[PDB]
Amino acid sequence: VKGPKHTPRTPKPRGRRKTRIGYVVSDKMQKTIVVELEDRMRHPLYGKIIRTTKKVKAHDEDSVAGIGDRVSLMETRPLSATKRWRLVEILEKAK
Amino acid sequence: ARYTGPVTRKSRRLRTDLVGGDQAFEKRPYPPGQHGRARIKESEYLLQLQEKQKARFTYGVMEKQFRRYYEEAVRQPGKTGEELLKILESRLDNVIYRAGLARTRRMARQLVSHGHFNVNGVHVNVPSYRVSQYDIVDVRDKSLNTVPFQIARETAGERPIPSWLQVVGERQRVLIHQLPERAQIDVPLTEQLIVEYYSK
Amino acid sequence: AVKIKLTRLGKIRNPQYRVAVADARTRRDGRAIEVIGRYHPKEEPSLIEINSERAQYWLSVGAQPTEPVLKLLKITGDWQKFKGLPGAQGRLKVAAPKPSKLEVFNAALAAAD
Amino acid sequence: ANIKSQQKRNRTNERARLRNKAVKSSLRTAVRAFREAAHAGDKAKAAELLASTNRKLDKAASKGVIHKNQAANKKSALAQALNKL
RNA sequence: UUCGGAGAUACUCGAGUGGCGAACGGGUGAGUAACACGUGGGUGAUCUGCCCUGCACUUCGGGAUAAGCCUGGGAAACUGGGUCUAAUACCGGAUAGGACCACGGGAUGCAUGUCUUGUGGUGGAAAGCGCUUUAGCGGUGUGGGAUGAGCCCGCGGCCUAUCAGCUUGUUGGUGGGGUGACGGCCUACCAAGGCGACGACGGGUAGCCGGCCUGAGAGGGUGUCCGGCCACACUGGGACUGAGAUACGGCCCAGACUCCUACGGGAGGCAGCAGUGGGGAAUAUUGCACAAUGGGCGCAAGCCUGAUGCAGCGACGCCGCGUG
RNA sequence: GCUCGUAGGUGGUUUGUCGCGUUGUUCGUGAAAUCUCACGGCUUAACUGUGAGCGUGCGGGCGAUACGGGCAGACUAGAGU
Ligand SMILES: [Mg+2]
Ligand SMILES: [Mg+2]
Ligand SMILES: [Mg+2]
Ligand SMILES: [Mg+2]
Ligand SMILES: [Mg+2]
Ligand SMILES: [Mg+2]
Ligand SMILES: [Mg+2]
Ligand SMILES: [Mg+2]
Ligand SMILES: [Mg+2]
Ligand SMILES: [Mg+2]
Ligand SMILES: [Mg+2]
Ligand SMILES: [Mg+2]
Ligand SMILES: [Mg+2]
Ligand SMILES: [Mg+2]
Ligand SMILES: [Mg+2]
Ligand SMILES: [Mg+2]
Ligand SMILES: [Mg+2]
Ligand SMILES: [Mg+2]
Ligand SMILES: [Mg+2]
Ligand SMILES: [Mg+2]
Ligand SMILES: [Mg+2]
Ligand SMILES: [Mg+2]
Ligand SMILES: [Mg+2]
Ligand SMILES: [Mg+2]
Ligand SMILES: [Mg+2]
Ligand SMILES: [Mg+2]
Ligand SMILES: [Mg+2]
Ligand SMILES: [Mg+2]
Ligand SMILES: [Mg+2]
Ligand SMILES: [Mg+2]
Ligand SMILES: [Mg+2]
Ligand SMILES: [Mg+2]
Ligand SMILES: [Mg+2]
Ligand SMILES: [Mg+2]
Ligand SMILES: [Mg+2]
Ligand SMILES: [Mg+2]
Ligand SMILES: [Mg+2]
Ligand SMILES: [Mg+2]
Repeated sequence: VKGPKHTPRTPKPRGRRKTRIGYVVSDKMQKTIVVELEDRMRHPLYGKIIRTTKKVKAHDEDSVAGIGDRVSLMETRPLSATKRWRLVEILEKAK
Repeated sequence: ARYTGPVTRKSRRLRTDLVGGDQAFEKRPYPPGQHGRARIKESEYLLQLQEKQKARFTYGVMEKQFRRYYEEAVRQPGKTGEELLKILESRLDNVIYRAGLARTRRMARQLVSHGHFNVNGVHVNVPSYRVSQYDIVDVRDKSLNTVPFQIARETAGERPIPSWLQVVGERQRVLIHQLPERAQIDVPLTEQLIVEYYSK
Repeated sequence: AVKIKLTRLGKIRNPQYRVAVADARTRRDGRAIEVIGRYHPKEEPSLIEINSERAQYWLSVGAQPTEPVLKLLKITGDWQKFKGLPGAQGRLKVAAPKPSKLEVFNAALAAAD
Repeated sequence: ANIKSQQKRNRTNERARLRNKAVKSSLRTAVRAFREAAHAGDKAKAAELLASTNRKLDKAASKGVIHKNQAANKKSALAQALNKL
């Protein structure tokens, strides 16, 4: 009958998600955007740096993104069957 | 297994007297058999093969056992012919030969095999026991006052003792100073044609 | 339940052991959470080592030792310094040592001359 | 069955099935009465049906029949169904 | 004391109720080209029996029933009814914030928000048993650990284009439903998308890995012992119970096959250990023990353990030694 | 057979900047066994215990800016008019 009745938690540091940057390929999906990311990596046998491209989906809370549009992302929980990313902000939109 | 056959026959084929002192050899130093007096084709493979045989029938080592000695000798730093002849010189039956307790190699092998020795107070009967630095090589108290062990008491002089081991007085015991390097190794054979044999 | 148990990993007639923190829903030689010592019951006393500061962590969080490991913690004083028993000093005992390799070798050179 | 204790446990699985089913069947009718009372737009009955239905979801969760998060998700959906009314 | 009938009062204990375990351990590699595995992250989107600790509490009542006893059906396997008796079985209240709703501050950021506290309105637990006289074990709600687990994502490891158009719950949204949890997971409605020559959709083959063999290396081949994860348990499908289920030695349906029958109906599942048959070039004992280590239950002694520890058989491999 | 051209690969001189590639360091992780090395124990060996490497990688943090790339300009030799 001495103790505090609430043991405070051990402070666990908040781990971070993955942030990426890419162009926009589609916009006609009703609060959903399509982003073409890209990343370069060595060939395992030959050593040449191979450039490849992905296409991820992301969530627009308000539908302001068109074709072009360098966008910054951050990955989230599953929001649909395929959406795993959210739009953070638009830097240097479609010229 | 052992060889358990004629001993002059494999000194004549290898053209080198492998045991110490032989009058059957040097009456016929040419290889045995019926086509012995030929002037034979000396292949490069023959010079590497017959050089490896000179060490197997000096030390009394089978081929699978001699190959495992090569496996670590090529894998230790330094050289390969240095470390192969080192670990062959460290076997217990060779240590008994260098100390003068036996006339030949084959009688050095039985006196280890029949359990007439100790090392660190421990009864051993394995002829390929490898001694290390600072190993005493003692001898069984039962094996004192025995014919082959007291017939080698008075014959302590006709063969030299190498520098890396040492024999003492009537309490017979052999002390290993260090592992033998190269210069105190008896040389009937070169040490590079064995190394070149296992590269084929 | 998290158990502190022994793990047989020797030869056929030489049962070497490791003092390992494991789960009860786990076979003997599976993945342990952590190895916190060893135990060789073939030397003349035995060869007992417990980590004894990670043992004090796992006991203080709820890992129940098995009955040979509980005897080992009483010998090393770890169970006594956890429960508050007065025998918290280590009552383990090593074998009486042998003179080394060089000391016997020089005492044969001293005796031969 | 072959093992003696699996004959025993086959008998206690059915008694637990009949016990869990009668509790879960009454929770459907408690929600169903509230869905009809909230469709009448009353807010008089639907205030006190909500207090008795949310009490039944708690008691099922204390009897191990539904999970405590299942009681939480169903009480929150009936309480917000009244705030729209 | 009967001269083979007794005395629940009584340690002890078959059957029975109740608890916990039976989801571990052991096996196999058919399916699987996949978040299955390897490695690295996320979980502000989650669960976690037993174990450890902090804090609260352990309060009133009630109705049955298995067993027993008496009877009915059935060839069996099994099953009906009447009475009868308990409990830590079950059921109903009182009070108990980490359920829920609304409004608050306070900290926090990584958008949904999360964490901590305030007011008001709704709420939900428990079980006792033992005692030589420090015998001792349990119960329930909540804080925090530890552990085990679920789910999502980056990247990596086959052949085939003599497979080039695939996709309609499909791709996204909203409102409900659902789950431990996010989510087309389900549903209605609305939008008309999504994927693909960086190989979609097909076809062929395959458990993946630590590793093993080879090679100077880089590579190529492989996944056997041992260790990790996964998948299955006669074939196919389904749920129940539970903290947790591909439920090998559980359930229910269908199918094939074997067996029992009084023809009405029933029973079974060695890819556990040992063993038999068959196939094959070819792969072993119907062994011993719980002494050790690990596990289940028990206050404990103990009981259980074909896990495991060992032994038998085969030059099957490696290593060592003899035959002088 | 020869050309044109889509995707793709590759790209002159120079200023500034970013720090993705690249490179330095540190932390976390890369289980155990196996493998290499060194000591110990089985009479030796195989086998087995311990210590250190290895685990080529991946994530987090902090330095460097020559080269490659991105971004913002300059230039005229390539190319075109
Ligand atoms: Mg042999
Ligand atoms: Mg039972
Ligand atoms: Mg009904
Ligand atoms: Mg809901
Ligand atoms: Mg009984
Ligand atoms: Mg109990
Ligand atoms: Mg199982
Ligand atoms: Mg009664
Ligand atoms: Mg009550
Ligand atoms: Mg109340
Ligand atoms: Mg629809
Ligand atoms: Mg939505
Ligand atoms: Mg919803
Ligand atoms: Mg929806
Ligand atoms: Mg297959
Ligand atoms: Mg080559
Ligand atoms: Mg295997
Ligand atoms: Mg197998
Ligand atoms: Mg079968
Ligand atoms: Mg359930
Ligand atoms: Mg079962
Ligand atoms: Mg079976
Ligand atoms: Mg079998
Ligand atoms: Mg046959
Ligand atoms: Mg046992
Ligand atoms: Mg035991
Ligand atoms: Mg065996
Ligand atoms: Mg043999
Ligand atoms: Mg032509
Ligand atoms: Mg171009
Ligand atoms: Mg350039
Ligand atoms: Mg370019
Ligand atoms: Mg390792
Ligand atoms: Mg060694
Ligand atoms: Mg040794
Ligand atoms: Mg080892
Ligand atoms: Mg780094
Ligand atoms: Mg010009």
